Amino acid sequence: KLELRLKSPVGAEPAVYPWPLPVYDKHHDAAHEIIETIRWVCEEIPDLKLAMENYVLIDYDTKSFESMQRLCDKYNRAIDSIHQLWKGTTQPMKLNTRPSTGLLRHILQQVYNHSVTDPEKLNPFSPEVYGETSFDLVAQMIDEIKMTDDDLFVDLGSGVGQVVLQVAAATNCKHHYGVEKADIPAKYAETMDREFRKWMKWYGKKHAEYTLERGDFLSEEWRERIANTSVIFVNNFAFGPEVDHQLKERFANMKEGGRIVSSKPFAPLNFRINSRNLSDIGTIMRVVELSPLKGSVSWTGKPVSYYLHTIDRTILENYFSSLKNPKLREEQEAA
Ligand SMILES: CC(C)N(CCCNC(=O)Nc1ccc(C(C)(C)C)cc1)C[C@H]1O[C@@H](n2cc(Br)c3c(N)ncnc32)[C@H](O)[C@@H]1O
Ligand SMILES: [Br-]
Ligand code: NA
Repeated sequence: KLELRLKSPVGAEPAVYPWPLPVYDKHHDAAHEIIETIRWVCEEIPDLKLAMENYVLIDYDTKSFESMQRLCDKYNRAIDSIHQLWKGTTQPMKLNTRPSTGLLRHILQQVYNHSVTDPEKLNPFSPEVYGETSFDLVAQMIDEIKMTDDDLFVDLGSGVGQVVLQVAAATNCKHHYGVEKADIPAKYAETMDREFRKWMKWYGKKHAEYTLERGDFLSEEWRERIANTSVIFVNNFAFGPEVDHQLKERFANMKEGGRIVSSKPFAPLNFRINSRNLSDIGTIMRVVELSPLKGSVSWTGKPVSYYLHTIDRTILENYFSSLKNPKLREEQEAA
């Protein structure tokens, strides 16, 4: 029983792949995962990138065991020489840093490869195109929504957990949670979780704390939890009006400066407060459309945008102050 092995850049147990190399889905197989892993490790380590004939990496026979073993051996010899080099005066690769965005894309693709066996049991973008689509949206969102160790992040309806893992690897939040109700994605999420931790260690990279849970985010337990969350991500684009209504109710108890990022806005972008809409959620949040994923369209055929809501109760304060003022009250009461 033949196999291929890649040594970890930081001395974790090596990655082992049986020959013939597994096919993961229609566009992902182990051969190209191995090639990409080497390519990414080379990005981590200048010296490795120096030893490898980089353009030759594409001119390997992925169907030949000898050709692929030649590639792995070459990589492994070079890793050994790098570990020796670190024992000398040369300072080793800094440990427990966060992965670059490019590396993180590869790691999550790799985790998804080893975890999700049936993509068809899953339902703007599907999890199989995550790397080329949602990942970029999430990365853009991470860059725009600055988060600190005072934040708690929750992904409402977290599926197989991709968003949670991406955000946990990339930010400083105290904790990251994902909640998923359906058993198929929740089950896969357990594997996604184990694989992520394994692969993150394999590359020597750090992530913040996270928990992927089974549960219903509309439950009474989640009522209090949503209220104590400072950053919510929710892909609500296809949610019904009753679900969206229930979420608005839950968001209404969030603290000032709390933020919600969604694929469908929970309030109008140009909400203007008056006597008929006083109890509506637009009274207590700013809503802006964030920059789209340039050069990518949804299954709807349209560029995918995302909406940021910020809890801000001064909107309501200003409305009430104005009502006290007879000048402004007349100026408002002109319909
Ligand atoms: C459709 C979505 C809600 N989910 C996508 C899964 C992967 N997560 C994800 O994609 N998150 C995310 C993506 C992008 C963004 C931005 C930044 C681009 C806005 C933010 C978050 C679908 C999942 O939601 C679950 N779901 C549906 C309801 Br209804 C529900 C519920 N009540 N409780 C728990 N889970 C629930 C279902 O079981 C299902 O698995
Ligand atoms: Br529901
Ligand atoms: Na080189």
